Amino acid sequence: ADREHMFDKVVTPSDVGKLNRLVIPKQHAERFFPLDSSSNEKGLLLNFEDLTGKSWRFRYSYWNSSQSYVMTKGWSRFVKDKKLDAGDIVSFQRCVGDSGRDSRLFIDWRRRPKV
Repeated sequence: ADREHMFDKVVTPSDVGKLNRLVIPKQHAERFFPLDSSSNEKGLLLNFEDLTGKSWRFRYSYWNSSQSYVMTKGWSRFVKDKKLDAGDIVSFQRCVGDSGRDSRLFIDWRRRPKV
């Protein structure tokens, strides 16, 4: 594995519910991605590869409505496939040395508590 850990997050109840969106904490949104409240509202399309090699297509945007940076599109399908719940972890990595729009990005998760 040649990947740099970017950040993890404890999944909240709203991250797995019918709002079908993941909130990205501000300290990570405002480190690894280029958007802010002035950016075009469509945001950016990002691909995240999981450990099996499947690529998940997410949209990353800033929702002025809730003053939050969020992932949508494939996020809800990822929650449904992995059966995520509040208290689980979601984590993001990138190939070492990658940066910017073309970064090769990865997603992983942990269902908790550990058995």
